[PDB]
Amino acid sequence: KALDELRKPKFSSKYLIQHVSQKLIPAVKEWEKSYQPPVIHLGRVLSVGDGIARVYGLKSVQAGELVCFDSGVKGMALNLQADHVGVVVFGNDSVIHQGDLVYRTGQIVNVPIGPGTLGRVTDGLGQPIDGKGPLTNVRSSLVEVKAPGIIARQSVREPLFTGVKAVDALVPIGRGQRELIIGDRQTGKTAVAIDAIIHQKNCNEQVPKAQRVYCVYVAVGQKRSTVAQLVKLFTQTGAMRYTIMVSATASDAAPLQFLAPYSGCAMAEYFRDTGKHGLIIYDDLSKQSVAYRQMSLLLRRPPGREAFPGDVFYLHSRLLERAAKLSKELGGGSLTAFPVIETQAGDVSAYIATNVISITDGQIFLETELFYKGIRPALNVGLSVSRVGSAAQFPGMKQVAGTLKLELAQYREVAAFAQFGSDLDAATQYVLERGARLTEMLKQKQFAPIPIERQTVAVYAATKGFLDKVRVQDIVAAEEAVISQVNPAVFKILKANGKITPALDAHLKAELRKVKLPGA
Amino acid sequence: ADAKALDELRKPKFSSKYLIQHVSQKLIPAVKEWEKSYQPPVIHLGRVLSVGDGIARVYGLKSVQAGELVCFDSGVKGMALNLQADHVGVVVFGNDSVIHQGDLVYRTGQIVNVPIGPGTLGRVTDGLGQPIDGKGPLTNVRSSLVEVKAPGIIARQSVREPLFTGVKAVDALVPIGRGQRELIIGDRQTGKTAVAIDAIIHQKNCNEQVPKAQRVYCVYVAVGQKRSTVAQLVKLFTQTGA
Amino acid sequence: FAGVGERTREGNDLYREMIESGVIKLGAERGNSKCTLVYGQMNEPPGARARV
Amino acid sequence: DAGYVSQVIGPVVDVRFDGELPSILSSLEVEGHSVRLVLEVAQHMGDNTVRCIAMDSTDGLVRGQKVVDTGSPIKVPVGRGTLGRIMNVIGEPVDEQGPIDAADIWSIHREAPEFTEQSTEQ
Amino acid sequence: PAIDAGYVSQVIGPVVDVRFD
Amino acid sequence: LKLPTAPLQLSGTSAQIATLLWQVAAKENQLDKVQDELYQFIELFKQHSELRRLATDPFVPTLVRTKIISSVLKDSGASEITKKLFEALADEGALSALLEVTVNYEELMLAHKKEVYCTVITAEPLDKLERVELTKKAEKFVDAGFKLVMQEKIDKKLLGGFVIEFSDRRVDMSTAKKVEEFNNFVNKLVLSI
Ligand SMILES: Nc1ncnc2c1ncn2[C@@H]1O[C@H](COP(=O)(O)OP(=O)(O)OP(=O)(O)O)[C@@H](O)[C@H]1O
Ligand SMILES: Nc1ncnc2c1ncn2[C@@H]1O[C@H](COP(=O)(O)OP(=O)(O)OP(=O)(O)O)[C@@H](O)[C@H]1O
Ligand SMILES: [Mg+2]
Ligand SMILES: [Mg+2]
Repeated sequence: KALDELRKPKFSSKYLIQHVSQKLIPAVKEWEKSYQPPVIHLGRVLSVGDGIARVYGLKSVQAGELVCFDSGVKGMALNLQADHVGVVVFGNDSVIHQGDLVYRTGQIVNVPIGPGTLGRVTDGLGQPIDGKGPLTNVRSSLVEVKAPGIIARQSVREPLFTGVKAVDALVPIGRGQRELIIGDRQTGKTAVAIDAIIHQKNCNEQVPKAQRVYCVYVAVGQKRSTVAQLVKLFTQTGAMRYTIMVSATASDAAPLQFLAPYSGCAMAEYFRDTGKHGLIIYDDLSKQSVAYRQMSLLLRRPPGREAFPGDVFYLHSRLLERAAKLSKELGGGSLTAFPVIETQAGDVSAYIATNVISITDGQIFLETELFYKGIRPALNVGLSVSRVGSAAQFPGMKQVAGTLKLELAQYREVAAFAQFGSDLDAATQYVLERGARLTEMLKQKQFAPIPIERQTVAVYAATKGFLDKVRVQDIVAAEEAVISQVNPAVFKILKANGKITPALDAHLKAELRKVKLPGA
Repeated sequence: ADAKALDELRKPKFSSKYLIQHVSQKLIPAVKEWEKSYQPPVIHLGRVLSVGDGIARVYGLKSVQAGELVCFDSGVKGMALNLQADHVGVVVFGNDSVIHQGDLVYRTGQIVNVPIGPGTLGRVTDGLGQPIDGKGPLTNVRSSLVEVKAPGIIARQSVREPLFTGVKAVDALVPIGRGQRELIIGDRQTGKTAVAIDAIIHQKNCNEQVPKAQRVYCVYVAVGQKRSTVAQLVKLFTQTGA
Repeated sequence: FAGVGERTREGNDLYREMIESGVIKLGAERGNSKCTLVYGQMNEPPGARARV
Repeated sequence: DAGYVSQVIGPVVDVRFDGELPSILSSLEVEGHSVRLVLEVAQHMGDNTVRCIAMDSTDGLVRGQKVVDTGSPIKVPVGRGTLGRIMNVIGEPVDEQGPIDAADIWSIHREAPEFTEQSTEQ
Repeated sequence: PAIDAGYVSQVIGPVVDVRFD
Repeated sequence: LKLPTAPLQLSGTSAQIATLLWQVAAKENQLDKVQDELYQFIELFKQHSELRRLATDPFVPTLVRTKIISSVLKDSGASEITKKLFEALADEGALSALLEVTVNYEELMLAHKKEVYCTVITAEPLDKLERVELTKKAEKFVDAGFKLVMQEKIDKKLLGGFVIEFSDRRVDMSTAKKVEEFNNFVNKLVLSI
């Protein structure tokens, strides 16, 4: 039969009725007098749902262009399909109906950056939520920017002092690298980042204006009460004048959580482009990858491993590559990134964890087994790498850091032999007790950053045996006794001269002999 | 809609003729004036509807056999694997970049043939049978199917006669018969090709001592290796005499 | 050197190290250079990283 | 002659040509973009539309932006003029030392050589 | 009550579709 | 802006075009003109091959298809509704959806023309007192004030009686099923009693 070829329809489109109704409703003779909705610069919402709106129209919209619904909520045009535009929603999608108008704004996504952003608890879109008014001394730059090239960078030289003894000796961090703090839940990651912020408050009042570090903390997917406690803490220490709090919490919409580290990186790149130094902590980057996974899976993109999209490596790559040490022709600024990736029961062979480990230079693996051994911070010293190495390590700390690494390397292999109490060797016992001295030396209470000169003196006093006479159980207070009972001149000249000179290593060699240790 | 309300349009039901009478004289010059922007319609031929990643979906081809060597107008051959309701999904033997949306596909009437026989003994062919050693085309050879049926239960006898491999562990522990499917499994860089090439060289050595019926002629199938590894194996077999 | 998809920082380190060791020569002695760097580092979208 | 963008999804751009499609692996230049964007045709979609992969970011692409075919794969400046320079993926100087001298301009997509033209010399 | 009285279009388990005029 | 409501709701993406077509042609009160025009286009697709080549071939460009459907439908007194419909359906290659947009339009118009069909299938040709007594018993199955038509078919398998085919419900008042339900009712008691 000749009718069978036209039996079943072969559609090249889905919203065919939406194209037919733009040509049949003018065929009514009474509806030719401007009875047509324009779709050149406007757009009608076809289907809302789950924080995803699909908009018919928007012919002149750009990919990644921030559009605005007529309800007031904004949105980012992400999928530019052949017959509609898949628009994510930056807020609650309860305010959107089918048939609402979408007014595009012509702007790729913008956040207020500048010197007036300091101390402002803002979202991943730019609105402050701390209740201190709008942003005043700011300017509106792009969210997604191109990373600096190969000309625009120089070598990572100057160190970024953390204040934590387990990381400033073993895993040193220079001003301009990307150092990952990877661990499990409740292992000390956010606390290490907060100590890295509070040490900048302790440091910035001793250095000039060109050497100050302005922190930016990006809380993605956390609670609102956690960011409230952190704002209370940074105000109680007074470090809010150096800190920007970008906060897209768990109540906030999924594209806000997706764009929070990008917004924070744009707010922290202002100090990098103006010769200052910046420090950004993309806290809970795995929750940002989860928010991007949800935003893509509702946008009908084909999923891959662990139902993530393909370009989720690119998602963290183009975010982390904006952290660099610029050359002197471009201002000499720096941005030191600190991603935080949570693993689940130690599976480091996951997808997002391997991607962020493959991107970043260093890694700080905090383990939940050594957290409950009393070793706080729970730094696994074997797996932690720092690929600047001794190029940006503090001099003086470099004189003892090789000894610390080698002695802890022997103490890591002396294990599985200490469970036989009569099996004395008198040489593996010496390194076995020396490793306990060095391990319990590197403990710190939280929210207590130690300056780098006192760290160098305190680890010098332990790698040279000046706390070797005490027991293994009293080194947490003998450390404080060694810090207090020495002359204040030793730290005062060690911070200034830059290294342990031969004109100092005979002074504090004897100043450790006039100390009182609580054990003999 | 259903089929019951769709079959009943096969009978004429207009009860007026003010459209089908006039435009039936207008339609033929209307399709004459756009004769240039057409393509000649394919019924028993094949037109490429789309192409991607080495897979071309060919509209048309009303009489291909499932598995027939189709040949594009670019000179590259194909193989009609899946036959859909409206189009043919063929594969592309080689460069897919020389196939655009709109090419012509001619079927050859050949389930995929390879040149077999005595003349291909000593030749390096590709996966379609065409020689790549480059000493002329194949002589004293004939085409046969690549997907012949395996012989049945009556057509086999018991594996008795032994295939000496020349390897001591193979001939001492895991002895190979002369009709035996035997897997050489392992990890990467463990010597699986080593046992393979040792077996081939030993069948060369034994073929010059057995009288003319126990002569076993090896065949090597290199899938997915380097061109330099196959060239190294060719130089090795030629310097041995295999 | 076709640096495919690594960090930009090590690419800049390689460029400075070959500036100072005498492999890449800038200025008018550029003809004596014996290395062409090709960089497709992590910043670029995956078409560039797939074709560098 | 020139086609327009039909669909932008991620780094993948579907370009719709009306008549005489470019080949697969062909290089397409988007005209009107801020940064010089280059598309490479990955496959033909099937309704006079190719599906390209973008060399630069697709942030700022409009549906209907005119895309012109170059009739060839990604052509790079090659030769003695590239020594000491840092080339891009599309062959652009990123070492900020000016334009590249051109011995020859070669397309980056080509064949494996042959089986015959090999060296078994270890 | 023609407007603001929709009818059930389709039902897939605990998921009900209502179509409105 | 103000479209008259369709009498019965329907499915998606091919019935929606028929819903919009009935709404627009009911705003213009050409509801039986465009049904005749769609019937004419169904038979016009049946007649020639150069028109069904505009709906089954995937290598026709959309420019020549749009210009052919405009330059053909320029004349012959065609409605504005059917002209703009075929322009919009030829611009997107949806000419093959004509055969199942017109069926949903016929269902819509049959809902409006307030006329429901039926089919009575019988064994003998019906006489005029059989027919006027059939209409009173078959009208009790419709549910409002309608115009239920009565079609006639003859099939020898029934041993008298009638079976009503409403295309959605079936009333088997035949004797061949009466004796078929009779012989089933006896054998459920002989096995028991
Ligand atoms: N130096 C330290 N000394 C003693 N306790 C510490 C130290 N550092 C961290 N802690 C304790 O370890 C816990 C670390 O929690 P943290 O802020 O790391 O949460 P998280 O692991 O980042 O995220 P989540 O809450 O999802 O697990 C804190 O409750 C803190 O009390
Ligand atoms: N019996 C042997 N005695 C000494 N060397 C051997 C022996 N067998 C293999 N080798 C050596 O081991 C190396 C690897 O052998 P071979 O290439 O067969 O491994 P393979 O499994 O083929 O690896 P791949 O599959 O990755 O090519 C060769 O260089 C070969 O010289
Ligand atoms: Mg935390
Ligand atoms: Mg091998």
